[PDB]
Amino acid sequence: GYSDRVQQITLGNSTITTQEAANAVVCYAEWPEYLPDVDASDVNKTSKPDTSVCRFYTLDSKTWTTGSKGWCWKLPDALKDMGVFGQNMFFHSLGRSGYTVHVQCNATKFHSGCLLVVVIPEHQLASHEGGNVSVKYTFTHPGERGIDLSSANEVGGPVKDVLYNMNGTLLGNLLIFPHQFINLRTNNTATIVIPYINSVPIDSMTRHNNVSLMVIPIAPLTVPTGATPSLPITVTIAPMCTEFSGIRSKSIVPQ
Amino acid sequence: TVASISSGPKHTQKVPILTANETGATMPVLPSDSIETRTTYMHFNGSETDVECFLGRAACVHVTEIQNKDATGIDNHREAKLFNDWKINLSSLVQLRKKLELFTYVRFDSEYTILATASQPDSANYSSNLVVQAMYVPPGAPNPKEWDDYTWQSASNPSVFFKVGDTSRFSVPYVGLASAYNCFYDGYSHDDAETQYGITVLSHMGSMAFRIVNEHDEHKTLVKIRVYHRAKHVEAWIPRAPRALPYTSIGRTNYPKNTEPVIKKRKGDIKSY
Amino acid sequence: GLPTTTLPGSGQFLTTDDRQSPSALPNYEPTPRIHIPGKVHNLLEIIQVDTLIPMNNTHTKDEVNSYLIPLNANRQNEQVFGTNLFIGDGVFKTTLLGEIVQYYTHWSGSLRFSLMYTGPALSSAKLILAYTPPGARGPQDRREAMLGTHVVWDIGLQSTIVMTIPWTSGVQFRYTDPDTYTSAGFLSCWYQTSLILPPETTGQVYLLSFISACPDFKLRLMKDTQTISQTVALTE
Amino acid sequence: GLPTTTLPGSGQFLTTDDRQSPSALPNYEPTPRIHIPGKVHNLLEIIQVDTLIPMNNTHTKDEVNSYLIPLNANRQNEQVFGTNLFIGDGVFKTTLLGEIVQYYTHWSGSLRFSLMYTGPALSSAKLILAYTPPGARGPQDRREAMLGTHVVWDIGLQSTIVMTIPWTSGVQFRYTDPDTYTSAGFLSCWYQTSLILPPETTGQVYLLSFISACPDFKLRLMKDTQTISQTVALTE
Amino acid sequence: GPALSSAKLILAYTPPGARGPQDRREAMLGTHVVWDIGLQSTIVMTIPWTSGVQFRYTD
Amino acid sequence: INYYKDAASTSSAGQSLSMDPSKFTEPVKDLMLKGAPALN
Amino acid sequence: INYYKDAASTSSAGQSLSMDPSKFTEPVKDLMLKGAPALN
Ligand SMILES: Cc1cc(CCCCCCCOc2ccc(C3=N[C@@H](C)CO3)cc2)on1
Repeated sequence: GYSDRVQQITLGNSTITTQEAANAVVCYAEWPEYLPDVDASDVNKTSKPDTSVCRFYTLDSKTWTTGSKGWCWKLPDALKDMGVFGQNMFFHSLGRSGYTVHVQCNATKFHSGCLLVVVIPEHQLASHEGGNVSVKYTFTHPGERGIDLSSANEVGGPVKDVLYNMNGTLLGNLLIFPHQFINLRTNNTATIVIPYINSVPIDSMTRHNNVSLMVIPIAPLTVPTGATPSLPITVTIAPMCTEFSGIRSKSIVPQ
Repeated sequence: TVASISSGPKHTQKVPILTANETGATMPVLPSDSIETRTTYMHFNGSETDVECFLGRAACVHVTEIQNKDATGIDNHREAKLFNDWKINLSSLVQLRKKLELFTYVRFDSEYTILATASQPDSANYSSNLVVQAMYVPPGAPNPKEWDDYTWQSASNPSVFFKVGDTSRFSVPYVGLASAYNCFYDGYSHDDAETQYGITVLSHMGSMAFRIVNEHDEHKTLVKIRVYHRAKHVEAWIPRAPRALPYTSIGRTNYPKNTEPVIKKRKGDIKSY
Repeated sequence: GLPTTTLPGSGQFLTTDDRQSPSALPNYEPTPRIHIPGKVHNLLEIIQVDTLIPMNNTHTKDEVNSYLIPLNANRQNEQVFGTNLFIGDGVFKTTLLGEIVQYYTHWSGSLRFSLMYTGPALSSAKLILAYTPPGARGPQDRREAMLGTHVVWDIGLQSTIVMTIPWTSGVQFRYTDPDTYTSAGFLSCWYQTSLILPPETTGQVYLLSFISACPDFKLRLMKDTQTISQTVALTE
Repeated sequence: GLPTTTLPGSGQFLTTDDRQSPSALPNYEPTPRIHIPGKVHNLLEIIQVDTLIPMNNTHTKDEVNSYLIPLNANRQNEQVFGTNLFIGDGVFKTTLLGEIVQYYTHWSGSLRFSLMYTGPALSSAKLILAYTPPGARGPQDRREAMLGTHVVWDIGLQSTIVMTIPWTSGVQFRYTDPDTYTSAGFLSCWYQTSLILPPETTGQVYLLSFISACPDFKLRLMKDTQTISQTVALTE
Repeated sequence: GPALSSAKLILAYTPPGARGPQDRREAMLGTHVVWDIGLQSTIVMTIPWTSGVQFRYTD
Repeated sequence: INYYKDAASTSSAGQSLSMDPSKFTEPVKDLMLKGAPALN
Repeated sequence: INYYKDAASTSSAGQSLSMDPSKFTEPVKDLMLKGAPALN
């Protein structure tokens, strides 16, 4: 009586149940694991807070309306302030982590709409100015708020044009990245497990984000007659196999 | 190898063509799941689509130019093209760039070919064979100031001398600092409020300096350098969506404003053929 | 001293030749490789992942909407969409498949075309997708369409339908770039019965459509893509 | 006559290639080698010998005094010295380590920083040395400093203290030449308790400081040093 | 609720030492279960014994 | 025959002949069998 | 393959792979053990 459909994920002191899942994606078919010695470089023993950092943090909720263009969060940024995960983050020189991402959106059998939930490794954004204008730090570190693709261009911020993925590629091809759809008629959640993907064994958690999670409405939300025209979307994310190394004074970052 | 097996009528409870794309999978459906097929063999291996093959041919990565002329009274050799210099990079020209950016991280050895041809714009006489010197000036090492500085001694820095009209060829191991080169980097060099964003900060690989060894003749001679790059021993990770809009800058993803629609509009209906 | 003779071609530079060269950095030790998920070995590996087709090409500036094929409730017998199968051009051209095919001169193989339905769960519909092999015109009505490769799709719990365009061909390779002799057919879709919405519901519903290549597929003779060009070298 | 083809690169002179050549002096017999103590095989052998760092760089012309770090009796909580760790520049630059690092482009490894105390034997002191890994600012007070790599040094019979800056890094190599992304941290030193001089004694005492590389160390990609240049050829 | 409705609730247990949470952000950092209302009508949350002292008074 | 000492100086590599699209086409956590229902 | 008769004409030598810093780092007459007191 197991269905692909019902699932439970327990991680730390927190549990999620979905009764309307559509399997789960594990990026590149690899599950998060700690850093092996053969791959290690820094000689420091690392710190593995385990259950105090590897639990589920639910970010603040978004509201899908008929005019929504899509939202974008960066990792580990989105979690920069969650509990002890965040403290560890500002206090060590280097850290590394994988995540379980669970995006939630329920409706009824009269609604229609379909969101794309995708994880993009190394999502370098484009400046809407063109040329070689850079995208300032603050703009690519929105924190739990994430970036709202239907917000206005700002100065020093990225471009927010959806048919171009914020980088000069077409929305249609985002499907080459680990992703899952939430089609109100099928699905009510999306779950993706992200292994740590980098060109170095461990890195800085503040100067470099290693994935952007993106939720994009593709088939517009259509509510039943005289229904309220909107649904909330909630994102809950859990660091998994986290390791921190090179402890010290506590980083100070712009803004 | 069979490309298609033989398959006949079906009346089952087992439907391989109904799936749920919401899952993120592309189910491996074949012609024989939905029509009646006959056996056929592949006769093919997919040899020429190997990434080593795809990135393994020489591509032009840079065209520069230097001239041989009397430096007498020149206050700025660099500025007179008495010796140009190139900030090594692999995204200045776009044919090869779009190919590499199909991947996120890439690792390979490089084979460089350098072709140098001469031009004599101002009606001339006898051209004495010019010899070009190509130095590798990695970051931290004195960079040439005049076309005949102590720098050109290049006692510790690899340099090649070849003749204009000829070609020079040598191969450099993968010089990246990390395990792969980042084709993309969503980071900064530090948490500064105004530091540049992108890979520009990861791309540091220094520059390469060219000059003519010959002193000047009576006329002036323009030498134009073309650098070709071939990846050998390629390793590529994490495929990405291909580049759709035009490029504007080395190292940023930025596209131009008021660009044009990249998807061709139908001449007719959705229903049109 | 061993006697030699040099042949025609000596001194040429062929960008496609593969030989040994002296290393400029004798004895240098590259950084160790660490493990990174996601390694690609063949472009054939990636063109089997499906991506969305902007089938609804009828707009005037690129929009998220050209990915949506609309469906109308209560129409009978009528046609949902049509397209030829020049995978290197037209709707296909910006898709990952289209985009890679363009790096090669010839292609052969089967294509997988699937449609995922997004209408309310309490609605229902039966569509017919038809592949018309080279030699006939794009079908003009379902009767015409239904006599070639087709699948009646019944919209249900299982949200997507995967249609295969089996390789139908005399010549074993076709050019990517639109050739006549080498042309592959048409793909059309019609109401089999009709879309029906539940009460309290209204308007258009949309289908999303994807394209990917079957394991069947072959691409050969690499060349340059018409999809990218430039007028001056970029700088930093 | 055997048929050949010459490739691109024929006739080039690459200063780094390694091939055979005819000897100009056929059959000549070199002088026998005799034994000489001191043979060097690797530059890695010598950068492990420690040499003095002109830490006290604050003078205006080079002097023996910039090797001396002064210490004041009776100060509490305060800071003895500070420096970043750009081994290819600044204090490090003229040291043997600094001087060799400059012949290479990349370095990786642990550094050994030691301090030898020279104050009267009847005095005493407790100092804290702190290494701050990349990512934070140079510490501004001991509280800040003590939260990173540190050693409380107790001045005793044993005159020197050897602090190691363990390799703390994401990227496995850093440039010698000052790079940001690639930067290595800061090194600071503060009074842990304070220097105390015996009676009949007065003034400043000094610490000498050395730097050498751990056996850990790697240097790669040789290049030319900014530390030497010239304007005309020398003559006899 | 009617069978054709849907809902997602979070239940949170806050162990001794902090105040009753004032908003979900605060609540979600302690023991919690996201409950998805479905066919299966009930959700069972456990308040695991979190305690220094091994017994507590009822009163 | 390599004429040169360093590995970078050797010619192009030889075909992976690796080929495994499943990391890209089927990264699902619970295995899907073709023919069995997608969602149970 | 050497094509030439004299030894000077051969290519570069091959890595010492000797490496022993102790003549430079520890030329002390009585052996010092790390961990034992420097001066007894
Ligand atoms: C004489 C002589 C001249 C030289 C040059 C040595 C080669 C050094 C160049 C190293 C390779 O450079 C790069 C630069 C960028 C990238 C890269 N940038 C990203 C888009 C992807 O890859 C890769 C290699 O050596 N000897």
